[PDB]
Amino acid sequence: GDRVADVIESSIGDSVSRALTQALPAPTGQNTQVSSHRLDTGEVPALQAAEIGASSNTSDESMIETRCVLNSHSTAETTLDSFFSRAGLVGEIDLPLEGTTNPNGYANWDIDITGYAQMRRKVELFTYMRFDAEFTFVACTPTGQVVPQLLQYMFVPPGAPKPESRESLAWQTATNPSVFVKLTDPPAQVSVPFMSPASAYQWFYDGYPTFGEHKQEKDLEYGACPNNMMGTFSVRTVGSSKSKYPLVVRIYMRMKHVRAWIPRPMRNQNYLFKANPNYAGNSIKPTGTSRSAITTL
Amino acid sequence: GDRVADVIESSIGDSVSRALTQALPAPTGQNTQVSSHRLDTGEVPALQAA
Amino acid sequence: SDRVAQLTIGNSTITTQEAANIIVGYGEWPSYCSDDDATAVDKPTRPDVSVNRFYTLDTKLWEKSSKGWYWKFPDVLTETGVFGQNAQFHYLYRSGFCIHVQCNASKFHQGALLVAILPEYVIGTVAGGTGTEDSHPPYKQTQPGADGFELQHPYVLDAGIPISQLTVCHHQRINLRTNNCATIIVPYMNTLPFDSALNHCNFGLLVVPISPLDFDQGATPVIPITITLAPMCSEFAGLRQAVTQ
Amino acid sequence: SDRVAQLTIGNSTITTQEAANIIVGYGEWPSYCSDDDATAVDKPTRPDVSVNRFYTLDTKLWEKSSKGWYWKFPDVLTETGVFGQNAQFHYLYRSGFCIHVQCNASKFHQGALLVAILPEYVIGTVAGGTGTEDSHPPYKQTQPGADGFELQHPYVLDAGIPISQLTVCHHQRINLRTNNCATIIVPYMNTLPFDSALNHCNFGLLVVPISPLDFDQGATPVIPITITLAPMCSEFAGLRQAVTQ
Amino acid sequence: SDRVAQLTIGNSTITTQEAANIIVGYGEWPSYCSDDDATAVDKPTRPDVSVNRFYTLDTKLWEKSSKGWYWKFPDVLTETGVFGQNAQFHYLYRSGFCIHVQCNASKFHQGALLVAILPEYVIGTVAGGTGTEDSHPPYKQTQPGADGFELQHPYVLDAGIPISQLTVCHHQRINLRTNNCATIIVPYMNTLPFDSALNHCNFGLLVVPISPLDFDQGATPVIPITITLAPMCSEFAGLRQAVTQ
Ligand SMILES: CCCCCCCCCCCCC/C=C/[C@H](O)[C@H](N)CO
Repeated sequence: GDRVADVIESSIGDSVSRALTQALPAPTGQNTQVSSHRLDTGEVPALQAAEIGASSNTSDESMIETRCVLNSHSTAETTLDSFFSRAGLVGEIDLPLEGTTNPNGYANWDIDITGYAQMRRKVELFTYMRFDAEFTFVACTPTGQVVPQLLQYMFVPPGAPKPESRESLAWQTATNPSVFVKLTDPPAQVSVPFMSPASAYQWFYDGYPTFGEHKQEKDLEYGACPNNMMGTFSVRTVGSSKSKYPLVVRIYMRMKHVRAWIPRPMRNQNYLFKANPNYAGNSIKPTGTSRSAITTL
Repeated sequence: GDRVADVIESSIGDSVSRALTQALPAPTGQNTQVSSHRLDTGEVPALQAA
Repeated sequence: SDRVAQLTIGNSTITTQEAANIIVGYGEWPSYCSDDDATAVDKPTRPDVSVNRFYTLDTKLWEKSSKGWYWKFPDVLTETGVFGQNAQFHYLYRSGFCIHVQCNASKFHQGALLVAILPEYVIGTVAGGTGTEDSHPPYKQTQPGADGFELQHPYVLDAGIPISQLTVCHHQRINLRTNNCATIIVPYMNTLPFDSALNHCNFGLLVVPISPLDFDQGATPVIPITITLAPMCSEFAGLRQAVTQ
Repeated sequence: SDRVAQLTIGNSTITTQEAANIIVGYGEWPSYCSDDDATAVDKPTRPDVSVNRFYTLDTKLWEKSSKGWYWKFPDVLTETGVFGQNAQFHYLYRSGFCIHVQCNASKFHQGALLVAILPEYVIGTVAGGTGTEDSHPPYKQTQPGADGFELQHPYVLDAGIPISQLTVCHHQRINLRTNNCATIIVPYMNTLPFDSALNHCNFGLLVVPISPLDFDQGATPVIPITITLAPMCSEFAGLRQAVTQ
Repeated sequence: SDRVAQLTIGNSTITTQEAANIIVGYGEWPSYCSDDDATAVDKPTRPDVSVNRFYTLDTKLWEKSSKGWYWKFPDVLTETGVFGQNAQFHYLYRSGFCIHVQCNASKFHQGALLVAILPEYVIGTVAGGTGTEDSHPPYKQTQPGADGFELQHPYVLDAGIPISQLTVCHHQRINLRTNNCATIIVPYMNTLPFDSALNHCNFGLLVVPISPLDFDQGATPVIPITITLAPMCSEFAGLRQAVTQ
């Protein structure tokens, strides 16, 4: 039991989060109210102190004579579902016959949705995002031709054996999930849960995963979060022999049940690499367009 | 009739003159009252802003 | 009533006569880890006054040709006082912070600094300039400590992201004709309830001049910027030998 | 609470951080014409926001050798905006005003301006100097417009009346070590409920330095005076073609 | 609310815009002599407004090489006005005081003065320097009047007692960057209810610069110190011819 007064009157162990703000409903845009003229002293709503770090609480009712406007413009299309529940390209797998890419008939793809700029810049608006997903696989020939071929889409989680071939033993999918499809069918579409050991994925990780000295050898590890390495996507031509059709598998991901935290500045520079916020330092481009002078247009 | 809110909540047509002052009777000069010494802060009636 | 502030935590006290206000980050004050959010079962140590107190790191000089500086948290306190021993002796760490930046100048001085908190401030590099080399930052740039590091390209924050949208995070300004202190209170921000203090840095602290310092020849040309910061609601768990990195 | 003011009328807004107060003229706020005081039977147009708004005329320079300037109302707005079209298209006119004069200087500048409203400011002349000629002022001196006119003999206000007794009308001071704005609110003052805006000017606006401007060599020598004014409770009646004079 | 003060007593009035506060000495306001404390049986005269009013003595200059000045009470008012006639015509005297010291300077001036009230400020001398001579101060050093006297050794206050412990009496500071007036209200302090004003001085008034005055070449180098003081609750008893000493 607690006897001394500094321990009885202590705020240690206050687990309850003390919040200043509260979320209120805003199904529509705020309505404008009627305003008249103001000719007094002391009350000066146009003057702010931006050094506070807050934003201006000035409205148009206090800057001009306004009318009543009953707004019925909905804020429903700015939600995170409506902004992210839109399938976009996150992956592309090529299965050729001759060449170097994948000449054996199988292809493993380390899952990362940071290889296509248009979906990456949408997620990197936040640093933490938690969601369930819906992946869709659009398979076709280079020319776009639909051909009579069977494939197997195996999810290889981390730790499970990756297939070293088409005739491999990992393809028996006794415990790993798999999808068999013909190219003549609609694209395969499966729903995936939130599968992180953490409470949210994170597109930016300011740190190293491992302890120890950090020399130039193990500097690749900077930024790598194992909580986002969700495993491997594998694909093959179901068969003991060589296929006759070249193939491409394109992967489209749609988020659902989205939560996000901590918005960030948006990428203005061209991406260069996967899971690396590097940029071209010689060819730094300004965020927008330029002028000849500041007094013109 | 008036329907929109900017017209209902309007001060247009306010013909009544809004006066700040009021004329009071002064048949005599103002009397002088007794005063004593003042040795405080804050209350400084000699200082003006002309 | 709002330009004066006294910040007392521990055995430490800051005065300011020319303040703006206090920024409480994301409208959350720092707190302790609840039993629902917790997963580790060891009892954490909660040293109230020996680690939750104001620490003063160093002093950067605001010159005309300045570009900016960043500091990474909690790397700034991993070699300092009792905090940087509990953090080395333990494996897990949880804390908020009160950051407080100081820059004094006269009434004949002009300039502005953006003082901002960027979570998970991952550091990119110029990639050889051409963008072909997949270069990486060394350890003395991602965890630079109390000395901080000088921004090479502060327009993109050395991460390809514009400085102009950085007010979407926490921030204050130090406008020398209005204020000389900038006080931000940051809660613990991570996907996990605890994490390592030596491997992972939760956020960065940027100090960038948007408007450049200017004065006429005769005034005090040394305008220092001093970083002063206090942990809040600190918690440590998982005790073993002291390792530094 | 009294040095700060925001004046909002129409689509216009003035801020001031270094004010004195607002002078409400003769303790009467502007009003509309009652049915008892009215004689004309036509319905007047009352355009609320398109004419009752702040208009900015021009900028006079306060030099060392200044003497003063005057502006005549409503002649200043008979070629400007929607007011100066309703006033030309109509025959009758009624309005108050909010005048607002701006002069900014440093804390190392000194000087004072008397900013006063003189009703029926009839302009006399030197009469040849000897007083024998019965000279008269031209039209570009009695109705000088937004450009205003420079006083020749501001001791007598070019009317034979002393400047020293001019505080019996409305006035403020602009003392540069105390204030930089002067706000006067004037009602409609005439023997009639309406009158012509082009033929008759209700009052004048004098800006005279009583104390001369002084500064040491190195300070900003251009100290502008800017006139900014808003009609109030405007009313127009008797519509015909647009005539300018 | 606390930096502004108006002190009205009699036909006299002081304004200050840059004050600290008023010091009421030993938490006792001045009072009149009770019938229990009184021993003399004659009726005392209590002239309310002709002696209880602010008197202005003279003006000392604060130079760089200053050391300090002292004034002895009531010797400062024994040749001045109606007080210094009632005090000469009578034998007994009782009063409090309100002392008020004035020193104006700019915001580019720095310095501090200790303004203190030392009861029974007996004046010692250097004793020949060697301490063998039992020298004594002349009359123009123990009762120097309104002109005051310049301290030779202000460290020991020319009495062998340290200046540093002088805040144990009444005091204010005049810090030129904070205040320009110092107001102390002193009651009658003596072992007796009345006493002679010409033979006995109740207290002294020290004005010593602890921090020296400094300014750069171009500013006003004449920084005057002006003593201004008002009796309070004055009382005189025992009437005979006017003797000056
Ligand atoms: C036939 C079954 C196939 C199912 C495959 C679904 C894979 C599930 C992974 C979805 C989660 C992706 C989250 C990725 C995060 C980022 O790429 C990492 N932070 C890497 O930068």
